[PDB]
Formats: sequence, C-alpha cells, structure tokens
Amino acid sequence: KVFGRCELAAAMKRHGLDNYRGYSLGNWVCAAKFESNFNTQATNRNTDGSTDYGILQINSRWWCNDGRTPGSRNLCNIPCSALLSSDITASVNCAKKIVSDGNGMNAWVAWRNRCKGTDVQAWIRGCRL
Ligand SMILES: [Cl-]
Ligand SMILES: [Cl-]
Ligand code: NA
Repeated sequence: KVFGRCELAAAMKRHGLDNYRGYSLGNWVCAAKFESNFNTQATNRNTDGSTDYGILQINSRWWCNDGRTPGSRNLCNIPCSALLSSDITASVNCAKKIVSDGNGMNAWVAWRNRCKGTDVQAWIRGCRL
C-alpha cells in the first residue's frame, strides 16, 4: 500500500506514535517519506547482506527474521515480511522498540539526514487529525 501523507499521519497517531519518546508526529511522517516514499512494500538490501523492510525500513540484522541474514537477531520477534503489510501495526510496534533503545530516531539515517532539525510539523500541516 502507498499511503497518502495525511492518511499515514492519522494512522500513526491512532497507533500511539505522536510524541512517542518525545518525537512529534511530523518526525515519524518525515522519516517514512524519505525511508520508503510511504510504500509499505519497500525493500532495500544493505552491503552487509541484511535487508531493510517496510514503511520505516526496519533492518533484518537486528529487528526481524528474514531467514537469510546469518547471525542476525530478531529483537522485534517477527518475520520481516510482516513489516510489508498494508496494516502498519507490526512496523509501528517494532519502531517503538527501536526508538526506545537509547539512540532515539537517529537509528533512521534518512531522519538524521533529512528530517532532524527541519520544520517537521510541515509534514502534518493541513491534515485532519
Ligand atoms: Cl509535528
Ligand atoms: Cl540519507
Ligand atoms: Na534478523
């Protein structure tokens, strides 16, 4: 599923991400825009052999099992394919564990490089929330 900007914002709000660990909703929408272009089916392979999955590009080296990342942990205890669903619940639940692990949203390179320190509230402007 390719989300609309306000559709995704409303969905993330309903799943408890607004101000989760202090990160306003616009941060999460901005990260999803630049990680996946709002596409729940996005996948990208990394040089180390791991793969990033879904709307928030969650990585198989640490967070999900895809059966082909040897020595990987599965800290969200989920198959990576569950992160590609049109239902974002599994991606959101896993992201809550990632953002809590001490490094905040710096775990998302596109957030660090394209959202951090910008006017992220623009990402939810005009949305009915
Ligand atoms: Cl915001
Ligand atoms: Cl980047
Ligand atoms: Na894994």
